[PDB]
Amino acid sequence: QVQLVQSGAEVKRPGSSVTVSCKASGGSFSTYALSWVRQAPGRGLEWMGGVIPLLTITNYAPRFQGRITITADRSTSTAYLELNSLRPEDTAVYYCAREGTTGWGWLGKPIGAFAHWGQGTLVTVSSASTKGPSVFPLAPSSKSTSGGTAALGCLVKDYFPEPVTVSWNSGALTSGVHTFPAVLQSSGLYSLSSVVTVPSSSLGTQTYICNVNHKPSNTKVDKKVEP
Amino acid sequence: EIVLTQSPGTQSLSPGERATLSCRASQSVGNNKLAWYQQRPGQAPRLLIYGASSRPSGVADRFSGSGSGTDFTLTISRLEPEDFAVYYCQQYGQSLSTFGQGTKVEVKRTVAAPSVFIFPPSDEQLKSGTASVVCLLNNFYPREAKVQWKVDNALQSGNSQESVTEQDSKDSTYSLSSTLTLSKADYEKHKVYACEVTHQGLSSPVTKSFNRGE
Amino acid sequence: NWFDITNALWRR
Repeated sequence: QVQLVQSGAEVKRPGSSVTVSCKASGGSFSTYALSWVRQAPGRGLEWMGGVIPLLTITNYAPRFQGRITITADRSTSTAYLELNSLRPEDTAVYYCAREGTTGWGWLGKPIGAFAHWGQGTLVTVSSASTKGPSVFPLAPSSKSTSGGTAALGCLVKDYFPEPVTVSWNSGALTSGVHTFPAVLQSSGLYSLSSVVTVPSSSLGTQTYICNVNHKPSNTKVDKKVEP
Repeated sequence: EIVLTQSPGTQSLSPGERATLSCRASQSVGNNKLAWYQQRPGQAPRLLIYGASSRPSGVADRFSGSGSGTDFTLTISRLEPEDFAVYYCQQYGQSLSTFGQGTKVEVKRTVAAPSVFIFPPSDEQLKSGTASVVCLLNNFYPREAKVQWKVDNALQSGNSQESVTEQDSKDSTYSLSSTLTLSKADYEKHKVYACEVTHQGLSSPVTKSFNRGE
Repeated sequence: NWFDITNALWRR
């Protein structure tokens, strides 16, 4: 059973360099091909390159040649990705992936395809500064506009970097909840909104509090949203 | 530089149905080295098929792969709830490995017009010289939906962004959030803020608006 | 093909 564990999220300034590690446990490390695959937010997968530890034979995709370096520490069953001259477009979740083996076990004939993946590492390349979001209410009353249903929410604005988390009434309220993926504004800051639909009749009696947490800036906020 | 084209981008089915996904390579794939991956939102891809038709142990037998040369197919005899996700093909028949752009397999359900809500900017945000206007399209299907912002009957452009949730696991609907951001200065020059929504479940475009200061 | 090397290696 092969498990790959990667290093944590990173925030890099344009032009800098980043190194991501991938620690393997299980099966044989030096005789199987280990590749790195990335994925920009909302985009598809993109193979970047890989290495065969034992032979140290690397293979990099042409568009990353001379900016990328992959190595392997057989003593620690750890593989590394080093990407230099970082650009904002490099922002992505990076994954290491080892090829699988035929049949059961993890020592059979290799198969080339990627059977084992790491949890992924989010790498944000930007010149923005770490910052807690401002949280504004999305107050409910437009004659409700749609049946006996009311919508209310919270606008979590201008934070950096990702992620942020939102819950309502400390997690007591979950039905009808919609937290939207964040959008990257031209300012270089993220913004997203969290809404919940509720019976319009509860607008006068139920308290609605959104709990917003941005770990990167150690920011916790509780905003009461009122009619 | 082999290019893999997966078509269509989206397939609309339901649990119990059969799904067929294609991948076409701009040139023949060496030794039929094509793999298929399933990926769920925020999760790492999972290998389904390799060598075009081989299925590793651990992968449900409902997953099957066929083809050779430049045309490959992924079949799922009968769909289960967790099978609705994005599927990616990959060729490793050359040192330069490449992935297809992915095909989304969503759940097809009855058309459901969205409930539309519009929110003016909060006083608090305004105090800082910025006004965000938010339009919400709740629980709709299909996913195709157009939202246009009109300020005093002037179509807006370049000053808004939108986000869409993943298909709901229970009602199979989508929700969309659109935010229109103006400076408080420009915001105060206009009276009527409107959100015009166009959707297949709506006989005619729906509009939600408010007058600054009400 | 780079992707074939580990096989030749495995057969050794």
